[PDB]
Amino acid sequence: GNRGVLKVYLDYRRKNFNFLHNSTKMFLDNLERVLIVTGFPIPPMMVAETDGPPGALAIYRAVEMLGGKAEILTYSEVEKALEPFGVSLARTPEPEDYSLIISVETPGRAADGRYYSMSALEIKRDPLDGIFLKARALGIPTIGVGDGGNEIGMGKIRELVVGHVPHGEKIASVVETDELIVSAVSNWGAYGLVAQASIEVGRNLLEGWDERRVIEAISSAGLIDGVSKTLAPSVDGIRLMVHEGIVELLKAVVDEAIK
Ligand SMILES: [Zn+2]
Ligand SMILES: [Zn+2]
Ligand SMILES: [Zn+2]
Ligand SMILES: [Zn+2]
Ligand SMILES: [Zn+2]
Ligand SMILES: [Zn+2]
Ligand SMILES: [Zn+2]
Ligand SMILES: [Zn+2]
Repeated sequence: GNRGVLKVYLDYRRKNFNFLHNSTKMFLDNLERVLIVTGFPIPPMMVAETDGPPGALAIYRAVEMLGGKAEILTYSEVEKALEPFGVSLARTPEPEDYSLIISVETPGRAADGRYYSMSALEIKRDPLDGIFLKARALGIPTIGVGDGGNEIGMGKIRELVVGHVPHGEKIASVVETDELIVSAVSNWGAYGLVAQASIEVGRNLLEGWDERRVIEAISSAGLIDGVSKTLAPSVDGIRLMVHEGIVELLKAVVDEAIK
């Protein structure tokens, strides 16, 4: 129940009614070698959180089911966490190397060049948005998912963030992405991408996704809850039940269309 981002969605979707469909389409048309990027350090521990990795993983799993290849660029602690899922890690990634670069909950620099958390605490850690500024310049397909306004891709709608989101002027990221997905919780944004791509392809790419398994797993591995900054199996302060609810609802929707 976060009011600012809810208002940014109404504004955004209102003028870009088809962002999810356009996003899903760019995705489906550039599967050859997809670089997926996640990991949001949380001040002051600067430890990544549970929002982002789950979604990146679902996209990765989906990219492979479709026949493409995916690698993940993220932080150390997330690699450990995502380790049980046998995910290919990116090694000295170069934009030129991919056909598409996605971002699920990743700090995007602000207008002042620095990085900030929803609480405007500066993030001090090596950035991961650079490759996006480069991807953009080269014209490589780029997609970004966020739920607050300080994530890579949110630069596409800074006016909206600055207007409805607390600390906006300072927090808002200037990094833009070709397509942008905004959702209450980024993971859910990635799941939407997968559900939309499922309807488009006629296969439910989300069938089998175990929300609970993944949250608990990565929470044990060390990834924290962004709001409680604790080690609870939750993402952005919402507990597993609601999250499973949304994933099960997305699955239902995918089927309804496919079948
Ligand atoms: Zn407005
Ligand atoms: Zn280059
Ligand atoms: Zn505040
Ligand atoms: Zn966020
Ligand atoms: Zn989040
Ligand atoms: Zn279509
Ligand atoms: Zn968060
Ligand atoms: Zn259920």
